[PDB]
Amino acid sequence: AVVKCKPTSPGRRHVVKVVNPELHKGKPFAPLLEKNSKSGGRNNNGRITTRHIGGGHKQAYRIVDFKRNKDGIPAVVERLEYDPNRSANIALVLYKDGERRYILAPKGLKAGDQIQSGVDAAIKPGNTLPMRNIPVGSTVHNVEMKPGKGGQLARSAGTYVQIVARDGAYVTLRLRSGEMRKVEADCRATLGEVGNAEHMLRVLGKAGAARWRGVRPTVRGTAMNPVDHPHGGGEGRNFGKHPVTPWGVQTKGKKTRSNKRTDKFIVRRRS
Amino acid sequence: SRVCQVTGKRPVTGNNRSHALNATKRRFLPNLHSHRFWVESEKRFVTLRVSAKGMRVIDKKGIDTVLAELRARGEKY
Amino acid sequence: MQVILLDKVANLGSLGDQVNVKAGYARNFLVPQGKAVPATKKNIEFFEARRAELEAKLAEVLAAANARAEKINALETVTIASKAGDEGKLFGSIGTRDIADAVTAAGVEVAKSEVRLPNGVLRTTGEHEVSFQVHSEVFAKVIVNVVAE
Amino acid sequence: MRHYEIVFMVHPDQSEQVPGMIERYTAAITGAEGKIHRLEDWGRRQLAYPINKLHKAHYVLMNVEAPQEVIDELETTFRFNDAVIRSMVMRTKHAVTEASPMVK
RNA sequence: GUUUAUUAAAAACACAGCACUGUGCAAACACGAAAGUGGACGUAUACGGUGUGACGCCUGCCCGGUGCCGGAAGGUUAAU
Ligand SMILES: [Mg+2]
Ligand SMILES: [Mg+2]
Ligand SMILES: [Mg+2]
Ligand SMILES: [Mg+2]
Ligand SMILES: [Mg+2]
Ligand SMILES: [Mg+2]
Ligand SMILES: [Mg+2]
Ligand SMILES: [Mg+2]
Ligand SMILES: [Mg+2]
Ligand SMILES: [Mg+2]
Ligand SMILES: [Mg+2]
Ligand SMILES: [Mg+2]
Ligand SMILES: [Mg+2]
Ligand SMILES: [Mg+2]
Ligand SMILES: [Mg+2]
Repeated sequence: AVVKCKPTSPGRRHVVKVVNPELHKGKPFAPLLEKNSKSGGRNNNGRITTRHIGGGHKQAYRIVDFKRNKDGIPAVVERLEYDPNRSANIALVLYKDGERRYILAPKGLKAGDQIQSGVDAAIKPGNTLPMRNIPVGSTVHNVEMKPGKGGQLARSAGTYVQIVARDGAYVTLRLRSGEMRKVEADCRATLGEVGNAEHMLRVLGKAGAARWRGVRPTVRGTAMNPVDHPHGGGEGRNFGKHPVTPWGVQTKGKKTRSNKRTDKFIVRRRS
Repeated sequence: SRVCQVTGKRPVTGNNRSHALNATKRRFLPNLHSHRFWVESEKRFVTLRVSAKGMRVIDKKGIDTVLAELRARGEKY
Repeated sequence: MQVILLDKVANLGSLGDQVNVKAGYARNFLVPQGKAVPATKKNIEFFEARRAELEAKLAEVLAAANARAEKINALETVTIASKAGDEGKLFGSIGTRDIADAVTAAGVEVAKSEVRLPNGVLRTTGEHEVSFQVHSEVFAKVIVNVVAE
Repeated sequence: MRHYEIVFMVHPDQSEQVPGMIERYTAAITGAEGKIHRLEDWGRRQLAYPINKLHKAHYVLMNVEAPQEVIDELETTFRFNDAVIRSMVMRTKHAVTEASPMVK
């Protein structure tokens, strides 16, 4: 539920929360937690590889069964929990034998529901089954690229992927960015969309909310000095030059897809 | 590192020469590849990080002839 | 790349043919599968005096086995139990080893590298043709019935 | 309760196990007090216009009085069965039992 | 909020926003002779870059130049 907060302090003026009563106000299921240390955008060399990352609140990793391998044994949804890691919400589930796991939350999913993965699974949001067993056109998410690898497609908070065509050992997938891609017809996928579809509706409001999420301030290019960046310098504001990376590479519209191993799977590029 | 284990081709240095003869230091790199080889004397495969030149050598001398040398050289394979 | 043939191979000739072929077809394929010997002078007269005549015998011990693996494999009523639905709707896809497992239980103790499928998946429950490659010449043809378990 | 009438269009290459589909539906009908009134197979039949790149079909007419919930279940069964191609759900006023003229 | 430790604390910077683009995941990108690592144990409601900088009203015309992007017939054309 979206809530425009009230302008008490300037800094609350534009804060838009996403209120959900479904979020289990408790401590999460401890045997599926593990330490994820921060990095600050620094590799093993200790150089800042990717910029702008650092600080932020301490986060513990949740072990999400993307691979979704319990088959035949049905599940039942214990509760819906917040995830500090990813944008989408997760749900502690429970099988018949006793194992609890986390999965992602589809949009049409509440607590106490029962789901099941397999090949003989029914078709309701929350099942996961290989896409040769799925009707064409039905929107899914959590799509594996290789069979058994674990879903790497439509895994954010408000995504889904449609299955536009099945033919032979391949299925054509309309990606969320609108890019027709073949996938092998044995990859598994989870039916329906994914829960927090209104995650894009939030507004962070103040700059400290950016800093809570580990994102340092981004300095714009043309503020710098010419030694620092190609956009640098200028008596005042001068920008007589083409918009490029700090490493000189053209940015506005210059494509960068160099992977030619996988061109036979892209049916059509995005638009 | 980059060593054709059959021959011994090491990456040697040299120069890139402009048409105005401005020399800059460069390297020359051998065309090494990993490749399995059907050692029929044991009926199995041995991988060797080998240049394409040594592939002709195994095509000329035979693989057990070459493996005699690296046992004689003592280089593990 | 001169090479002598340990067996008759289709697009280049019979046994005992010292043919120049390309390197990759010799090095990666014929030699490691043992279908040929590189025509070295130590192997020429090793072949031409001995294995030009030894392999004439050593091909007949396999060619006599060639008629066996289709003659006894003429029962053709191979039954595979597999879960499915209605008007087909198969649960689990029939694999090559699964066909190499029931025929293993009746007739040739057959390998996973013998099942040559024109179809592969075999979705619909019912009869399905299965070809065999027990030798490069003669093929065994068994139309296996898939049975809805 | 709610008198319905179901006719549906089975793919003619699936005409072999249509009474397999009929009687399981008939069991699913009568499993919830389903007052079946007629149960009529029409066999293969030429289409007036070719749906789905083919010209024959397989038609089964069926009068059913039933509660609505098992019918909506059955509606989804036609939706994912690809043996059936098209289906029809018509809310009938009463328990029609008289055979159609095109049964002949 | 931040900044020229030590002649400048602001209108400078950042900012939440907004927009462009790039990016199908072995992602783009960066550090790296390399393996690798960050990216991210994340997957387009994500990530990177660039722009302007809340909110409000807005955001007109020009593709000639210059970049960018697409089209391949032809012309041109390297080593070969
Ligand atoms: Mg960034
Ligand atoms: Mg920004
Ligand atoms: Mg800035
Ligand atoms: Mg300055
Ligand atoms: Mg510069
Ligand atoms: Mg000026
Ligand atoms: Mg000099
Ligand atoms: Mg102040
Ligand atoms: Mg400071
Ligand atoms: Mg000072
Ligand atoms: Mg200070
Ligand atoms: Mg001062
Ligand atoms: Mg990386
Ligand atoms: Mg500005
Ligand atoms: Mg062009």
